[PDB]
Order: sequence, then structure tokens, then C-alpha cells
Amino acid sequence: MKNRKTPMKEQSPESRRRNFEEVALGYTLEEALEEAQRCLQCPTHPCVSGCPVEIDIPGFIRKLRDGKLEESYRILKSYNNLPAVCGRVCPQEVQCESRCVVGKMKDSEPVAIGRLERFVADWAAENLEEDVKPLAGSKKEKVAVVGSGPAGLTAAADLAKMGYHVDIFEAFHKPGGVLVYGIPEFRLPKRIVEREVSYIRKLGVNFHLNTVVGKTVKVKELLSEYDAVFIGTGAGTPKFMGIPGTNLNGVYSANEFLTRVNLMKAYLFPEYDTPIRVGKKVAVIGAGNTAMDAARSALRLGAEKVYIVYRRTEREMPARREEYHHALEEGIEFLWLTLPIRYIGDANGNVEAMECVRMELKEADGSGRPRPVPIEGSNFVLEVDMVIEAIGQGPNRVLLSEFPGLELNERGYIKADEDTGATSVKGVFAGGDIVTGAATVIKAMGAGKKAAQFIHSYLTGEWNPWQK
Amino acid sequence: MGGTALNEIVKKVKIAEDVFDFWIHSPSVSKEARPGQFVVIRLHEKGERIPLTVADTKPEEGLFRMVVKVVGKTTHELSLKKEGDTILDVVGPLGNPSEIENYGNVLLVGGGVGIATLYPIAKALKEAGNNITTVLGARTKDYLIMVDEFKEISDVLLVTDDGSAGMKGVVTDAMDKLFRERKFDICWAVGPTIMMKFCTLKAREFGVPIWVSLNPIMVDGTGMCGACRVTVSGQIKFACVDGPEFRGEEVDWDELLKRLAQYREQEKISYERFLK
Ligand SMILES: Cc1cc2nc3c(=O)[nH]c(=O)nc-3n(C[C@H](O)[C@H](O)[C@H](O)COP(=O)(O)OP(=O)(O)OC[C@H]3O[C@@H](n4cnc5c(N)ncnc54)[C@H](O)[C@@H]3O)c2cc1C
Ligand SMILES: Cc1cc2nc3c(=O)[nH]c(=O)nc-3n(C[C@H](O)[C@H](O)[C@H](O)COP(=O)(O)OP(=O)(O)OC[C@H]3O[C@@H](n4cnc5c(N)ncnc54)[C@H](O)[C@@H]3O)c2cc1C
Ligand code: SF4
Ligand code: SF4
Ligand code: FES
Repeated sequence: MKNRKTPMKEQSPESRRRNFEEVALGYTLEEALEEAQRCLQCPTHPCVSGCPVEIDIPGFIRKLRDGKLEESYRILKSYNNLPAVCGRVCPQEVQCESRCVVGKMKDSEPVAIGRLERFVADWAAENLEEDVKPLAGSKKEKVAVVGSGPAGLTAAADLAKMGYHVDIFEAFHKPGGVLVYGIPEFRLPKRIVEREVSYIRKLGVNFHLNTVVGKTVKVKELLSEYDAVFIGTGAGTPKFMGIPGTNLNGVYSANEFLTRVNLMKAYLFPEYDTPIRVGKKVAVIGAGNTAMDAARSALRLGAEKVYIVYRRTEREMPARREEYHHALEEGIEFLWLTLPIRYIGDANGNVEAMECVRMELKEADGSGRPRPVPIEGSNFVLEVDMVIEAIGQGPNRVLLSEFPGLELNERGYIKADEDTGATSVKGVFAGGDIVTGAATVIKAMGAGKKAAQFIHSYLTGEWNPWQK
Repeated sequence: MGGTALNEIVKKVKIAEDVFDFWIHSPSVSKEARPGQFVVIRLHEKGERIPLTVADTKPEEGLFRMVVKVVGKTTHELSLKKEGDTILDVVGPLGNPSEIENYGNVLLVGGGVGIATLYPIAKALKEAGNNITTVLGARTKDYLIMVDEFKEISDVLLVTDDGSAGMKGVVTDAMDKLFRERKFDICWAVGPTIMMKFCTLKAREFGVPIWVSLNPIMVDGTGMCGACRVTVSGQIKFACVDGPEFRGEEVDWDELLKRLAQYREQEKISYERFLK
């Protein structure tokens, strides 16, 4: 009666609980080919409607079936700049695979499009490469890309292919944005990010690392010396709930936790010089992927119990299903409809507890997800030696203020044309999380590709959005 | 090729038992830096990002000055870095610039290395038209001394150390010993948190407004994490973005050093380093 996805090799739960190695190990060729056979090749291909950049899914599946693997990769790459990333991190359960027909069947799972995108992208990685020849510097004109996330990498790459001088500006010592300091190694191996950056390096894109724009170099210089500019800085500014005890030792922003853990590799100590605080009972506040990574990371650091604390339920939770399952398999505990009210510490220095309540289904939506209303008398406590806040984060409003005439939305994100990415300032484009608020990698990728195309349309004089 | 390099250590000179005055090439930091700002650095690929203050600049030659006290692996390692060795990563200038302009008479105080992070501000006041007086303190009687040369040039000098050229107890005893003068306008206190705090508490003697440069645990130094949290007046502030300079009256001081003792490891990294 059932029709399931072809199972993939995964790390053993007991062994993988302690390490940061990738958990989903990837398809073998035969497993991939066996999965590719489940695709029914629907002429109307609803799957494609669930992909934000509209990848020709049955096509690359077809050429995979046929054994023409490069052709498959070529089909993928004409749409997605970062397939090995997206096939790994896309929440296909709310995207491409949620429209898949084979899942419409009773007791039947959809085609594993993501695992296949991954397989094809990975298979081509440890096998072939391309021509090392740089393409940048043919169109003589200068475009600056600020931020080296999916958006900036994508725009830069695509622009270098278009012949332009591409100079990337990055604040950190490593490029990749969230792909380097946010999402952990056990989800996204960094060999892939380094690979893609290197690829983009060989295109003649020059990276300015450890470069914080507005400080290292003034916005005015960037505007004066460059024909166009793309802003892909994301929404990385942390916010704290602001309840009492936010200032206790053991209390962290997920930004800081994950920055120490992922970028500074504080789990590798004293090999790497960055330390990380001990906690056996840690609380991670949030139910995003941020919370899940922070929790799953804290667990790997040798914590005994790890709690997810969420003001909403399992069916509102914005986390990737595969990773939530992994999280459960690794022993993460979940508190549905739970909201902290204060953190409590001891004589010397410590978090020792957290006061929480239970919520109600009353209020309808009203931003967020349906506004939970606190219930009285349900008030309780969780004993914790470490707290991590994964409640989300907002845009670098400061850097934005340094752009004159650059219009922001109600929440402070940039206003830019949905299709072209052009903003109110002349010659300045923008895309990724800095515009939409926190979304997906694929959307930052897409935003960068379109912005690049309209940078091309702009620097050739075909299309000009800025007049009096 | 007969030239310099990016993060090359152009000069390294010792000035105390554990303090080192570096001059380092970095045209961006040299050109862009204003007083009260700082840089975050990493020495090698396994390195940690650490905060240090830009204590001077020579934009013409593209140099910036840096003063380091050896407390753990990283500062030690940089102090062991020979002239010509490069620092892998240098990020700056960081932080909010100091508030400089032509004011009345000004008093400043600096302890330990904070003095070097106190100098650049002090230097800017004077070229702004101020008349300054300075109080310098040390961490012990004999060894661990203070910068002899630089301050005396800027103004009349006051010393506080178990030893030479001045009083003995504390910098706050040197303050309040202006009971005679009492002075007016503004103040500045930079050094260990405790010192700056009590300098604030010496808003009691002269009813004086005290500026302060804070020193919390930093990672990014760009405002993306909030390790460097600070409570000002009542509201959370990031010392790397909103600071490091604040008004001592507003700063939660116990909270800070209660948070500076957050990683009582590096006990470890320092030991592992200190093997031959
Ligand atoms: C923990 C976490 C988990 C996530 N998990 C998923 C997932 O599973 N699936 C999915 O689809 N999406 C996920 N996302 C979202 C996705 O990673 C982001 O949407 C994506 O990284 C945004 O791309 P971006 O280039 O627009 O911005 P970012 O990647 O956020 O930032 C890119 C670059 O901007 C640089 N920058 C910022 N300011 C400056 C400056 N002044 N000067 C120079 N450089 C600057 C930064 O240094 C950074 O490198 C996750 C995000 C986080 C934080
Ligand atoms: C704005 C600002 C300006 C500063 N300017 C200077 C300066 O000019 N000269 C100077 O010598 N120091 C300065 N510091 C402090 C300097 O960052 C610390 O001494 C340094 O972080 C520790 O180096 P480490 O080799 O001991 O590294 P680690 O091995 O990580 O630290 C070991 C010891 O350093 C202690 N420590 C105290 N503060 C910090 C901190 N922010 N980060 C990490 N550890 C800390 C820790 O308690 C720990 O025990 C400044 C700090 C700030 C926030
Ligand atoms: S829907 Fe499922 S089956 Fe029909 S094409 Fe897309 S993947 Fe193949
Ligand atoms: S990109 Fe994300 S959505 Fe589009 S196909 Fe690959 S996985 Fe499904
Ligand atoms: S140090 Fe991370 S925000 Fe200031």
C-alpha cells in the first residue's frame, strides 16, 4: 500500500551525537538512479511550481536516469548557482517536493528531488572541474558586491561571467555568510563553500575579506569608484527578548554561539584558540533552524540534556523537517507553547534557571504566527546552566542609514523591485535576506542572479530605472 | 621585492615586563582610524579574534600603533611575533569614535594598558585646543611600569605607584587631591573595569562627568553577536557598535566584570602555549 523515498545512508545516532561530521551522507549512484525512477515524468510537472527559481526538475532527473550526469548538472546549474547547498538545506517539504504527484498517492512519499540535486552536484564535484580561465574584466566597468553570502557570491559569479570587474567586500575572514558561520558542518560541509568560492575566485572576482564597508572603506568611496553596487549583507543583527537575566553568564545570542562554534570552531579547542562555555542542561529559545542548529551543536559539545523552548506548537514550527527528525533522534527535547519570563543566576556567575508559562490559541495571527496568549497558573521553571536565543534577527540599519535616499520598509528592510532588485538609489541593487527578511538560501541566490542580470541590463544602457 | 607587506609588524619594542608596543602596516586602519576606535585581530588560522585599541596612526607611511599586555596565548603569541612576521587577519578601525572638541580644562586617568588606549583620545583633545592634566597608575611596586615619555609632552604629569615620581595608593587618591584645583568640565577613565568604576564613583568629590572606555569579551566586534553586551543607563548596548566609550554614571559596572570572568578557561590555552 505504501510507496516510500529510497532511504539514504546516515550516520549512526549514538556515534553522530558527539561529532560535527555531515549527518546525511548522500546517495550512491545506484540509489540515486533507483530514486530517479520514481519520477513519473509529469507533463505539467507541478514539482517545478514549488521551486522558487523553477528548476527543470524532471529534466535533470531524466538525464540522470539516462546516465548523462554532466548534462544533468548542466541542467541544474543553469537555474541554481548553489545546488549542493540547496539540495542539502532547502525545506523541500514546503517547496518542490510538496507539489510532487507521487506524494498525492495514499500512504506515499514524494520524489526525493533534493537528495538528487545534491547527488548530481556532489558527484560532479569529486569528479570533474571546468576551464580555469578568468572571465572578469572584459566589460571594463566596475561593480562592487558587499557581502559574500549566497546573494553576493551568486551575483559576483554571474557578473564575472558577464565580463565585469567584480570586487567583493566581506566583513569576516571567511566568505559564505550564513553558509560559513551560521549553518554547522553536520548540515553543510564547508568543503563545498570553499569549492564554490574558489570557483568564483578563478572567474577573476577579487574578494576583500575582513573588510567592513563603512569602516574599512567608506560608502562614499564605494559609490564614487564603482559603476554599480550590490548589497547582500543579510539580516545578521541580533536582538534579545530583554527579559530579566538576559545579562547572566551562560546567556548567548545564537549569532554568538553559532559564530564561536561554526566559524571559530570552539568545539575544536585548544586546537583553535576560541573557548566556549560549559552547560549540561542548555536551553535554546526558538524553533527555527537557528535554534535547531544551536541546540544540536550544544548537544555535540557534550551536554547531557538539551531543550527546545517554543511559544508555539509543532505544526507552527518553521524548522526543516528532516533536521527536526534528526534532532529528535539525537535526543533534543521540545517544550511546545513555552515562553521564558526571566533567567536566574547564582552567587558567583551562572545561569541556573528559567521561568516559563504556557500559551493559548486565542489571538488570530497578528504578525508572527497566531499570537499565543499566556495562560495563568501554568507558570513553571526550567533549570539551566546555559541559554541561547534563536528568536530571529534584523537588518544592519546603521550601514543602511549611510546610504542617502535609500528607502526602508516598516521593519527596516530595503525596498527594492521584486523582479529587478533595483532600489531607490541610482546604480545600487540589493538582494537576499537584507531585503526580504530571513528567508531561504535559494531566494538569496535567485535575487542575486536577477540583480546581476539587471546590472547587466543597466551597465549596457538597455534599461534604466533611475530618472528625475 | 624590497618592500613591506599587508599586516607586517614594522616595529616591536618592549616597554614593560609584559607589555609590547607594536607599530604595524595597514593603510586602511592607518587612514580610516579616529580616536576611541579599535581593531580586532587574528594571528593565525587557528587563531581567535581579539580586540585591541589603535593608539596612534601614521597614515603617510600607513602605520598604526598597538600596545599589548600578555595575559594569555594570543597576546603572548603576538608579543613573540618577530619584526617582519605578519598578522593573518586585521579588522578595523572598529567602534564609535570619541567625542572631541575645544572644551575647558580636562583631566584624564589611565591604568595598565588602558593608558595606551587613553593616549589617542588625549592627543586629540590637545589638537582640539584643550589644556589637560593626567594621572597614571600601575599594577605593582617595582616591575610592571608605565609609559615614561608620551604623556608628559601633552601636559603636566601626575604619578601614582608604590615607588617613584608620585603618590602610592590609587588613581582615585590622585583625584580628590585636586580638591585644591577641583578643575571643571569633563573627565576620562580607562583601565581595568574596577578602576574606571571607582573613577566614576569619584563623580562624588568634584561632581564631575566621567567618560569611560569599556573592555568586554569580543568575538566579531562588528555587532553581529552581542558577546560584548553592556547595560547603559538602563538599556542594552553593544560596546563594539555603540561604544566602547560611555558615560561612567550610566554604565553597569558590576555586571561587566561579572561577565569578563565568563571564560575562566584560557587558563588552558595559555598553559599549552607556554611550553618551549
Ligand atoms: C542558523 C541559520 C540557519 C539557516 N538554515 C537555513 C536552511 O536550512 N535552509 C534555507 O534555505 N535557509 C537557511 N537559512 C537562511 C539562509 O542561510 C540565508 O537566507 C542566506 O544566507 C542569506 O544570504 P545573504 O547573502 O542575502 O545574506 P547573509 O548570508 O546572511 O550574509 C552574507 C554576508 O554579508 C556580509 N556582510 C554584512 N555586512 C557587511 C559589511 N558592512 N561589509 C562587508 N560584508 C558584510 C557578511 O559578512 C556575510 O558574509 C539559515 C540562516 C541562519 C542564520
Ligand atoms: C575595546 C577593547 C579594547 C582593548 N584594547 C587592549 C589593548 O590595547 N592592549 C591589551 O593588551 N588588551 C586590550 N584589550 C583586551 C584584550 O582583548 C584582551 O587582553 C585579550 O582579549 C586577551 O588576549 P589573550 O591572549 O589572553 O586571549 P585569550 O586566550 O582568549 O584570553 C585569556 C584571558 O584573557 C581574559 N580576558 C579579559 N578580557 C578578554 C577579552 N575581551 N577577550 C578575551 N579574553 C579576555 C580572559 O578572562 C582570559 O582569562 C581590549 C579589549 C576591548 C574590549
Ligand atoms: S511531480 Fe514528482 S513525479 Fe511529476 S515530475 Fe515533479 S517529481 Fe517527477
Ligand atoms: S532548489 Fe530547493 S526547491 Fe528548487 S528544487 Fe532544488 S531543492 Fe527543490
Ligand atoms: S562583539 Fe559580537 S556584537 Fe560586539
